[PDB]
Amino acid sequence: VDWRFFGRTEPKEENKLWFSDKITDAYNMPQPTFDFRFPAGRTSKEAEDMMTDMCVMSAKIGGFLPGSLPQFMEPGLVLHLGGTHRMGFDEKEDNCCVNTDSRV
Amino acid sequence: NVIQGQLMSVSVPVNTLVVDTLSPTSWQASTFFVRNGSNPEQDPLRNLSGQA
Amino acid sequence: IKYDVVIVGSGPIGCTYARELVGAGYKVAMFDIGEIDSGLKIGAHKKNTVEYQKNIDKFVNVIQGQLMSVSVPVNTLVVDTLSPTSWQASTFFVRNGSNPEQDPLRNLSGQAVTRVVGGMSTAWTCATPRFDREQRPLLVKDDADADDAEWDRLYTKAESYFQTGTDQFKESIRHNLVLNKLTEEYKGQRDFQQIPLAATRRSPTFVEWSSANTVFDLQNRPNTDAPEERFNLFPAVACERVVRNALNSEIESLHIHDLISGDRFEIKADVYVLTAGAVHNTQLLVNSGFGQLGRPNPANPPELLPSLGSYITEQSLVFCQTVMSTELIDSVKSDMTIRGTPGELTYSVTYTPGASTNKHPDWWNEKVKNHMMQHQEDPLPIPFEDPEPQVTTLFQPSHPWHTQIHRDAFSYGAVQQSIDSRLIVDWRFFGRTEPKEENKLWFSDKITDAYNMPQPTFDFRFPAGRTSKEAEDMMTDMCVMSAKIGGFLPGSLPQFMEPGLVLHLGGTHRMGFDEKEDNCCVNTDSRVFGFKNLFLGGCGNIPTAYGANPTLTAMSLAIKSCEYIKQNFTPSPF
Amino acid sequence: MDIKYDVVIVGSGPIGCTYARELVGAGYKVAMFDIGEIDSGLKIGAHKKNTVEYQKNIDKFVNVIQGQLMSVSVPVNTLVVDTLSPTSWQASTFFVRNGSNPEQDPLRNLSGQAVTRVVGGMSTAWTCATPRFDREQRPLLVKDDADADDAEWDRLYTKAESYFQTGTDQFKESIRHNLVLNKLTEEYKGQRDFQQIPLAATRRSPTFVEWSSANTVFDLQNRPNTDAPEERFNLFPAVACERVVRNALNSEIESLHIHDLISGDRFEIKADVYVLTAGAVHNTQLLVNSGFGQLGRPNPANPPELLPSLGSYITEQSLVFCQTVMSTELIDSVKSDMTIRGTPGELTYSVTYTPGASTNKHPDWWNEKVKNHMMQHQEDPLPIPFEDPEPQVTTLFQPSHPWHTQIHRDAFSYGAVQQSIDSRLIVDWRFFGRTEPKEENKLWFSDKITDAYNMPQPTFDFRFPAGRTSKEAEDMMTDMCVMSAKIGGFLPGSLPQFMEPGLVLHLGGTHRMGFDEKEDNCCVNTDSRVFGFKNLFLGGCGNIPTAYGANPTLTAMSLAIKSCEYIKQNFTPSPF
Ligand SMILES: Cc1cc2c(cc1C)N(S(=O)(=O)O)[C@@H]1C(=O)NC(=O)N=C1N2C[C@H](O)[C@H](O)[C@H](O)COP(=O)(O)OP(=O)(O)OC[C@H]1O[C@@H](n2cnc3c(N)ncnc32)[C@H](O)[C@@H]1O
Ligand SMILES: Cc1cc2c(cc1C)N(S(=O)(=O)O)[C@@H]1C(=O)NC(=O)N=C1N2C[C@H](O)[C@H](O)[C@H](O)COP(=O)(O)OP(=O)(O)OC[C@H]1O[C@@H](n2cnc3c(N)ncnc32)[C@H](O)[C@@H]1O
Ligand SMILES: OC[C@H]1O[C@H](O)[C@H](O)[C@@H](O)[C@@H]1O
Ligand SMILES: O=S([O-])[O-]
Ligand SMILES: O=S([O-])[O-]
Ligand SMILES: O=S([O-])[O-]
Ligand SMILES: O=S([O-])[O-]
Repeated sequence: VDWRFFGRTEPKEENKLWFSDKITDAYNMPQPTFDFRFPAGRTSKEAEDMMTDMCVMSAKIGGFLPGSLPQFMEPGLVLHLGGTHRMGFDEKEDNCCVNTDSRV
Repeated sequence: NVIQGQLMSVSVPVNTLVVDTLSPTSWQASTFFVRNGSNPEQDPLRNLSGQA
Repeated sequence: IKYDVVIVGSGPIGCTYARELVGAGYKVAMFDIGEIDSGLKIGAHKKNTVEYQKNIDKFVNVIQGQLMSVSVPVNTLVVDTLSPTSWQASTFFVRNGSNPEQDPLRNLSGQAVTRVVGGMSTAWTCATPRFDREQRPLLVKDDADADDAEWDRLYTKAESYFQTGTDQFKESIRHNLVLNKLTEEYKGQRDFQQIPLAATRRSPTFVEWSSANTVFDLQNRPNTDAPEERFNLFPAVACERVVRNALNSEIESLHIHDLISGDRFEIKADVYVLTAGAVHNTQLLVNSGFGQLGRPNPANPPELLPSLGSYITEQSLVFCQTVMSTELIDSVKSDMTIRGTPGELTYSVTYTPGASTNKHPDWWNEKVKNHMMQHQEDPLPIPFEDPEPQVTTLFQPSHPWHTQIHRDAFSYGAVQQSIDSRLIVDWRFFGRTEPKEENKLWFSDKITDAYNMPQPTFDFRFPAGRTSKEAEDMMTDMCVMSAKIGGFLPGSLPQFMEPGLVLHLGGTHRMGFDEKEDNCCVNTDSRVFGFKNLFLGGCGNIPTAYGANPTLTAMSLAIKSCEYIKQNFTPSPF
Repeated sequence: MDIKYDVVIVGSGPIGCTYARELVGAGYKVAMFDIGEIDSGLKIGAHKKNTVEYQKNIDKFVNVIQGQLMSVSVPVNTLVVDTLSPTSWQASTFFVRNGSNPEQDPLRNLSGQAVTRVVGGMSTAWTCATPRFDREQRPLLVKDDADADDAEWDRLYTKAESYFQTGTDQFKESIRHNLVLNKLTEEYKGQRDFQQIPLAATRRSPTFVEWSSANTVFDLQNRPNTDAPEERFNLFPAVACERVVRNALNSEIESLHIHDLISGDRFEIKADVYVLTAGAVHNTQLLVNSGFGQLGRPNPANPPELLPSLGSYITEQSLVFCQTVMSTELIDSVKSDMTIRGTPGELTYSVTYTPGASTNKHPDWWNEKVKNHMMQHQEDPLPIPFEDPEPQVTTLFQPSHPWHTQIHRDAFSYGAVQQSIDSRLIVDWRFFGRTEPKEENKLWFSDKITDAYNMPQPTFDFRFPAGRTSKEAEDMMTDMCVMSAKIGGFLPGSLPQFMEPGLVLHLGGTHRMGFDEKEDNCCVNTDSRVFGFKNLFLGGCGNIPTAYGANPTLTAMSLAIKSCEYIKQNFTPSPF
């Protein structure tokens, strides 16, 4: 049995996806670059509590399979990236890009 | 394998692995220069390395 | 030719018999199959060199190089990328010293032995906890107070012999960080303390770890320091058999093989003491007509020591390492006023000495201040030479495992360079195993080992029921407790270790009050049932399910055994 | 500890022990210091593989070797660990950690270079191969007279061989040895010569070899003693030697500064003669910490005043390695003399041969071993006895193949260990290249970073020179692939590869010898005396100034013998 637990990450202004003005990708478009860390308080404390929960819960079923021991996966392997063009009611108050009709 | 073959990494930092068992006749780097489509803008320690 | 006492094995249990009995005026000989290997201090800890205390990671290799596997099943790995010209096997035949008796799925693959003077005490981690009642063999039946008093006396003496202490690591910032956080988190429900360690600190960067040598210096006697004592140690002597009289009431000789000359001799003593380890005591006994040689055959049960080699116990062992939390690292410098950016003109780190509101005492804040000011290139507040953590919460009925939360060298230990060593903490939890008649160490009647002795073979599974339920609860407990200090270090994720890599095998020649009722081989004086003059020492005596490290307990039994000898045999006039 | 001796020797390796052998024997009052400790049993400085347990378990000795090799210069680590838990303390930079050396360029290093600090030095662990160098690999000891040069080398090498107990027939009864030896002789008939590796060892039984070591050279026991009542020698382990004090004239050493590691105390030791035998790295370190050469990153805009060639022109050998699994043809050839009737395990099974038959391809002793193994071990499918000793074959360096070779089995730090393939089938191949000395290849010492003993941190600036050295290194790989194939294919997991630079541990030329300090770009003369100084001598592989592929220790020993002759003729032992 596979066990995959997925944490929630607080949105923080400093966590960014930006694009190079000099380096280009394979289609000749501005190269994506990340400036990302998991925020240090709730997100981090929940992430480790989440690991603990997986270890506790999975043990009710069976022990770990050697070679597939409990681990964090490489950041972003999960492919659930959000908030890069985020929604809210007000561009300024809600620090956002599109409204609730998804209109820019 | 099908999944792996269609996930292209978003941002790959410049590689600094040391390969010091090349034959003396092989062309050998003096620096960790930008190669193989890596992104010299990317801090390896503030990345989403698995993003694809 | 003739001795009062002959001791087989120079580990710490043999050296307990030597200490006691040489001291009491007996003419003693000790034989070890291995050779002198720790410098001028015979049988001392190999880790007590300056070089190894500066390079503790490297000592893992020393350990690996002296642990020889007990039973290796026939190898069935498929190599099908040989060149077509290379000689290529048609079957999985016996090779490279493998044991074809061994079922690879009912083994203790990690079990190994060390054949050097001082035995495994040349390499061990020096943890010497007492067993609580739940884990401890009874010495007195039906009087808990008298049993406690007997054990308290014996342990207190064993602790003197090993120079056990609980203070040698008190000035370690890492130690305190880890111990204090755990105590806070358990909110009274568990007790943490320093691992009791057989060691004496010599300086802030040097610890003299104990060993057999600390117990008994293994110097031949008489000598200038001991002009009236009599002791000879004979290394490179493979002890092969003890000869029984026809009554099975006495041992008449010890048969040995001198490995350097190749010759075989016998040795006469009044008293024979086997302290060759849990595996090799059993081997020597079986090779002597005790128990049963060969694959166990219940239809023809042995008439002598039928419990020999049955009810074997080995601990489950789980291991991980962690990387210290950001919270804990920031806590180290919590009393500091820090201004400016490291490396620049205006940077400063200060604290108020003696302030009652400081979290930490002055010696700590001074260390942290000076590290931070003197090493502005370094991003951590922990001094470079800070000693290792040495923390435990001892076995209790509500958490029936032993714990060590520490850094030290062991054969499966981990070595990496990417993460700063000051952040890394090892976690080892040891489970207790119920003794079960079906769990066996037996010896082949045809296959032999590298010393031409019957080949050891295990038939072992961890018992279902409580042992297994606890082992898995223990794993979870390690995952829960470690998380309070930091996440797992990649590459050292939580796992069970190969069965027997822990090297805590017990019960192979177990102790009890009554041979038949207690399914056992030695009585509480460690005397083999029926035999006037044959004693066994070591962890193989321990008949209980135990999770703590067993050597202190085995030494306590050996001291009691010595008291019986002193009471019952007279030393020869000197 | 007295404070005055006739001679002081830093280092108890085999080279230090050559000086002790010669000079204690000549009646000098000698003291020897080692930073490491007594570690091989009651035979002080002896080979650690000389236990009954290691000869029954040779593969375990690899771990012993690994545990006593401490890396010289470890660059700052830049591996990315991005699967830490979010709560774990996480680096923002690749900062200096775990004793790494921020002076070290990771791409111009000898990353495998390591040192051993134990009494006996590396001779407690080495593989005991002691070939002589031919003229092409060897420095000149006589100019302009090649036959005189050869005669002097033969004298010194013959003496060195006696000291080490070098021999070439301890493996002559091995079936695997002869199988391989003979096959290679045949395949290269009249193109290359194969022989047993000359090994510093004495066989004691069919299953036990007493490997030589420093202890063999000199037993390291304090003197006077019963066997040597008029000799004077004291060994002081756990003593870091830190500096030799130069007079202001730079013509004499005045004292040796030491640090007793057990007490913590520092002392000044006085001798008439000072001999540094601390290894190629540590000799150089001690001399630099004493004002020789130049401390800090090399700066040609102010060459040093004293010994400007110190730590330049360093050489380390290219090393290639693989293992093979013996060919079917070779295995069948072991039993070619046997007549076989029946099936193994049947009552009628019979393996016989005819002693002394003219048609036999092997001697009677070989056939008797094969027959007895086949008959006594009918479950075993190979004709090679279980206790058959290891192969120990070489074809020595020549101009048409300018590398040393070892076609053998033994324990080394990079050694391989698997359980799947029968060990009797396995042969190791190690080919060793010669490296041209070049001024730019350097071993220098930091003026800020310190090592674990508080001495200036060694740093390498090294690449294999780009022409002959490089072209030979790759031709050497090719040669290994070509030659090894005559024996069997490669063992998976031990494919042909270059080893990490300096793992080979044959570093030379760090304090190199020549006739003239300036013309020959060197540090010591042919008596191993430091130019300018009346009473300071260096011994070891750092003296060797040439490009050499063969194992260097026998050659370093021969130089030290010559050094001792000079000392004996110019300094008077104190009266006893
Ligand atoms: C290798 C190792 C072992 C330990 C540890 C770490 C490591 C890395 N750590 S922790 O990490 O596990 O936790 C321990 C620790 O902290 N605490 C502890 O109590 N035990 C530790 N062990 C286990 C103890 O070392 C072990 O319990 C005791 O040493 C056992 O003492 P003793 O009963 O004396 O056995 P021995 O194996 O040490 O010595 C036996 C000697 O007998 C010789 N011998 C064997 N057969 C012989 C024969 N036929 N003839 C003659 N001589 C013949 C052997 O050569 C040996 O010298
Ligand atoms: C580890 C190793 C080494 C070798 C081998 C295999 C293995 C597994 N093999 S093969 O596989 O390559 O082939 C060799 C072989 O077969 N043949 C050979 O010629 N050389 C081998 N080596 C190399 C030789 O061992 C080496 O050339 C000699 O030992 C050099 O002798 P010497 O020059 O005496 O150096 P040392 O390193 O042994 O001893 C130096 C002593 O100095 C001490 N020391 C250092 N600094 C000190 C200081 N500051 N103060 C006081 N003492 C201070 C050290 O403690 C040491 O004891
Ligand atoms: O056995 C007699 C005595 O021998 C010794 O001297 C031991 O040190 C001691 O504890 C013991 O009581
Ligand atoms: O003969 S007595 O030992 O039972
Ligand atoms: O020897 S006793 O157990 O009868
Ligand atoms: O005949 S040998 O292999 O025992
Ligand atoms: O001291 S002189 O002879 O180089």
